[PDB]
Amino acid sequence: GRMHAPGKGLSQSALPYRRSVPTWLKLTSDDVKEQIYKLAKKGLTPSQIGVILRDSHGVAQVRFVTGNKILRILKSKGLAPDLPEDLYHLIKKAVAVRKHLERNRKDKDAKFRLILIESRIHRLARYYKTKRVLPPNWKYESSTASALV
Amino acid sequence: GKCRGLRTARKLRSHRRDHKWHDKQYKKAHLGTALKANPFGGASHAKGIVLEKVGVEAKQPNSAIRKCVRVQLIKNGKKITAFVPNDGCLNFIEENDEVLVAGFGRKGHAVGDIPGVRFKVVKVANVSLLALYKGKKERPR
Amino acid sequence: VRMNVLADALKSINNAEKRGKRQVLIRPCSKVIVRFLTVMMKHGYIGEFEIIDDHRAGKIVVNLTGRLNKCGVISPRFDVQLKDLEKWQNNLLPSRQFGFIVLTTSAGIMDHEEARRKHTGGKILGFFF
RNA sequence: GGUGACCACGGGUGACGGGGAAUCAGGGUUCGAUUCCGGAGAGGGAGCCUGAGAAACGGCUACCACAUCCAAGGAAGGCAGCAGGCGCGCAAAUUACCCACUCCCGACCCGGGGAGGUAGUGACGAAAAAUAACAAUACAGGACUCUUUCGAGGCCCUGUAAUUGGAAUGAGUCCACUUUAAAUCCUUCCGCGAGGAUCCAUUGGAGGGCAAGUCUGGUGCCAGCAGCCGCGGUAAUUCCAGCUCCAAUAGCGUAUAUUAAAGUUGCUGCAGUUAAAAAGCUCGUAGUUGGAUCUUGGGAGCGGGCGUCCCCGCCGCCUCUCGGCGGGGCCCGAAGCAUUUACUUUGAAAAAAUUAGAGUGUUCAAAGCAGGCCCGAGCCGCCUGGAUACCGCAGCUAGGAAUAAUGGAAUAGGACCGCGGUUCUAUUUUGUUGGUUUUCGGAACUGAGGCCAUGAUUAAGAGGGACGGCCGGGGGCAUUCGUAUUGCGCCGCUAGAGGUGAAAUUCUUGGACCGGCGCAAGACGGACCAGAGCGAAAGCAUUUGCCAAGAAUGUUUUCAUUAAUCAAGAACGAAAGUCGGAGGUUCGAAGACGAUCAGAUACCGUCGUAGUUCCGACCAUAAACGAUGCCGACUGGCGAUGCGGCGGCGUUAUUCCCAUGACCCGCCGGGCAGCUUCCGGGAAACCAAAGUCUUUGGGUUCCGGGGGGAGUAUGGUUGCAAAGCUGAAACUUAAAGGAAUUGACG
RNA sequence: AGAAGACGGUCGAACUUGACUAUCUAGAGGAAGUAAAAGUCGUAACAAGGUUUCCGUAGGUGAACCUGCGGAAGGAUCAUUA
Ligand SMILES: [Mg+2]
Ligand SMILES: [Mg+2]
Ligand SMILES: [Mg+2]
Ligand SMILES: [Mg+2]
Ligand SMILES: [Mg+2]
Ligand SMILES: [Mg+2]
Ligand SMILES: [Mg+2]
Ligand SMILES: [Mg+2]
Ligand SMILES: [Mg+2]
Ligand SMILES: [Mg+2]
Ligand SMILES: [Mg+2]
Ligand SMILES: [Mg+2]
Ligand SMILES: [Mg+2]
Ligand SMILES: [Mg+2]
Ligand SMILES: [Mg+2]
Ligand SMILES: [Mg+2]
Ligand SMILES: [Mg+2]
Ligand SMILES: [Mg+2]
Ligand SMILES: [Mg+2]
Ligand SMILES: [Mg+2]
Ligand SMILES: [Mg+2]
Ligand SMILES: [Mg+2]
Ligand SMILES: [Mg+2]
Ligand SMILES: [Mg+2]
Ligand SMILES: [Mg+2]
Ligand SMILES: [Mg+2]
Repeated sequence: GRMHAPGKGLSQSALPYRRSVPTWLKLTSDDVKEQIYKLAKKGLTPSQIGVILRDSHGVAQVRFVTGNKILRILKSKGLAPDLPEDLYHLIKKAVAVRKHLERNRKDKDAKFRLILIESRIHRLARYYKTKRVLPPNWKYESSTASALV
Repeated sequence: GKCRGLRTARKLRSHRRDHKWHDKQYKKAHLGTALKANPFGGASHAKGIVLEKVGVEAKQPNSAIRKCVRVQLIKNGKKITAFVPNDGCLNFIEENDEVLVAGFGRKGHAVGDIPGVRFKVVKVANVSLLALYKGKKERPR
Repeated sequence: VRMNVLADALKSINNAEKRGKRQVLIRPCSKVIVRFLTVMMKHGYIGEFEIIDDHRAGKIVVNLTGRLNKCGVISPRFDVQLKDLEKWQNNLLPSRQFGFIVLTTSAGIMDHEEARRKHTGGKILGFFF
């Protein structure tokens, strides 16, 4: 029921049986990989691309259209970010909590939401150390964090 | 609930270990105290010298005087009251006479009335009250 | 969380047959589920179950009959060494006259009778009777 | 440098280690100084000779620790060999006889052996097993038969007696023999050896638990009884006695250690609303625990019940680069090796005794391991044993691959004489030995090609992460307002008012109280306000701004096992409390008076300090309470509501519609809640959950084991201190307690 | 060959003084508990226990105790009638 909160909710995405492309679609495995390509270039996260591609554009799921999933398309060409998008969203968040804690030293609430956030960082980190996308050294540091965003 | 897992043989052993210093019947037996405290140094009976005869007043609901002996044990020099069982037997025992005192059956509890008397006399000058109060063996002289 | 997908399922197919429910679905599904349910099919303990193939995990839908008093699951799969098999089937089944400890040996998943014919031990899963 | 909470290191032991023991439905629990194995020490240590072999104690050297004789110069001491004594002690044998058995040392058939055997002592303990039987009477009865019954025939019986009666035997004693070494003991037997008054069964009980007398004497809350429940105060089923009976009974009692009993230590397998009990809350390292997902259907046959349905050997792969059972095969020899285990099954190895248990007239049995036989002994000798199973874990071997981990290709690599460049270096070969250079064989390195359907399982009604529109007394920081409140300023009028089961201290014509208008300071945010809202729990409400943060829903957004709970370790934690500081609106411990009361150092009054108010540090606890751990699964209804979404049928409005927005009617997710019920629970109260529990185990955290003593003492630690945290025992104690019932008194 | 002897060194009992820890105890006088169970002074609690009760904290008091503040209902109200 979530990692760090009471709320035991469920709201998630859900795909069909069918996987084969849905025939509206023109494009083809190339023209999608041409487009993911240009969006990442412009500066968007692997999530954020998947977004643009569905609402405005056409692709239910990149994964089905092309062979592989978005990250692999960026990574095998070298547009992938330094660290995982998923993580620096937490780091960027932490640094934001840090900031106003450093002006407002009363906020007891912010002093989970930091501690929790710190803990959801470390936790993440130490698979990225076993799945080896991060080198076995990198570590948080409060000071060096603000830079890392 | 319980830990239930499969490489949990210790969390279990070590659980069922300490949750015996909350048993009462083992903390007598395995701690130390008992051997240290009971004048009967872990020993079934013990010999001691009758230093005086003392009547004890029984616990309220039953009025009566119980007829016991202050003993001093040889091995310790630890003192004692021992209720001399069966009628008119205090009459036998004189001062300074060597008695073999055994327990009461409650092992530490005082028995029934006789408030705070764990021990009962058996022998007297190598005789045995059972023989005297039956009139089989007489008093030695 | 979902640790053991039997206990999950078997609770919900004991726990229907009490209510007299005609049939039930079991949410997570597995190979081990199928393979241990097909054992229950032979001695009659259930009827024909029809596994849905949601693309991910699986669902099953079990035709029940009246016949299952209880099925349960021994949760850690202790390793049963054939000499113990008796001592278990003493204290885990209502009689020596029926009752089936499903377990999982060298030669597949099967009841205790079939591990005894082949003379193998292995890991206890559960029991229905 | 090495070890450590997978708990070291430190301390303790009523600890020489195993082999086993008694207990025991299965699982354990304690004991194993105990004859078998293994270790150690000869008062204690150290060092020593000597010795293959010893740091040897029936050697010695001191010392220490012990102790003997003395001619006072000196000398000799080691039972934890056997006997014995002393002391200790609840608690344990004879200065016995002997090498005859089994064995050992010697130069050895020949001596010696307190190793050892044999006696004695010996309710440590185990086996067997007398303490009478039987006929006829006398009777005392009761199933056939006979009798309406009373009676009788009697095959049946059984009670007591007469013992009426002889028969039978042993306990003893003791001729004799065996035994043995000589005995003894046992086995053999001559001879004597049973009418109870003997050849004499006792220990506890006789209310219940618990089998057995409101039989009879005596005492009279004494004596006394009673493991617990209890009895005893003038008829005691309870004390002391008498008679009768019961249990076991040659044994039987109490002393306590310990096991079942204990579903009261709970792995199997306890408990946590109230009974003893879930941390205040949360984070979190070790530990434990962790979704799904990967060779199959099928084939070929033999065998049970034209085909169908049970039942078996087969389709571990690779190698052949390796053996060989001038070119060979054939396949075993080697290894890729079982990815790397976990798991399972088969071997082998497991000292005997013990154990389980084959075999066996020990007269049976504990035992013993022999015995059996063949034999009239002429056989001058045959025949068989001394079975077997278990023997944890680890270790070794071999099958299997059910499940659990674990592994392999992704900034490219396996193979494919695929090809070469560079280098290396082995060795066959040039009738031999050297030199040079080759060919080739094997490494190492590395240019450049071919092929490889060439590599990513999926996304969890798991999680993590993005975005969307709301949401909310969530948190901070600013800002704004409201009243009342007391304070004061002024003005008006006037004498009482506050307080009260009644009154006074009190406030007051020095004009209080009241009325009006003004300012003041600080408080707190009324109604709206709810089984309404949010947060973690403390939690959280005047307007507006800003600052982060969050649930939920929505989502053919991305990541892809990342997760749950968690010793250890952290964050926060009313009030009260404490140091600093700011402030003093009321209320108000403390404190002062008035009453009330037998008194009130209490309540009820009138004052009022700390504090309640702020900002800064600490403290770290509640009935911190839903007296309900957290995650996860499943099982019924029915109503409501907060949020989000979705759909529809409404309309008020709102405009020409719209968009809305406001109502209505549905559905959906997740929230706070309600009722109802023979799910099912539940000692009960009760509980959609406290349900899924003898039909016992989804994961995991904490924690209780009669009540007090006691949350005490002591120790440690934190704190400025209150105190916080950790946290015993002796002793005492039989219930304390919980749920419901009648009572009965408020 | 070779004794008595002597210089050195090594294991080292032993002895002397410190340290630690273990265990065990002597103690003027002080304060609890329990016994236990029938003394005095009250009467705190259970009935609306005469003042709903209880927790924590604080302060007080001859004694139960009392009073603040914040709690609790384990209440003496599952409601207060838009
Ligand atoms: Mg967590
Ligand atoms: Mg000792
Ligand atoms: Mg000695
Ligand atoms: Mg020695
Ligand atoms: Mg020596
Ligand atoms: Mg000696
Ligand atoms: Mg003895
Ligand atoms: Mg001997
Ligand atoms: Mg015996
Ligand atoms: Mg006799
Ligand atoms: Mg009785
Ligand atoms: Mg026991
Ligand atoms: Mg049992
Ligand atoms: Mg219990
Ligand atoms: Mg709680
Ligand atoms: Mg308001
Ligand atoms: Mg902790
Ligand atoms: Mg506070
Ligand atoms: Mg304060
Ligand atoms: Mg201050
Ligand atoms: Mg007052
Ligand atoms: Mg507490
Ligand atoms: Mg419960
Ligand atoms: Mg259970
Ligand atoms: Mg207790
Ligand atoms: Mg209570």
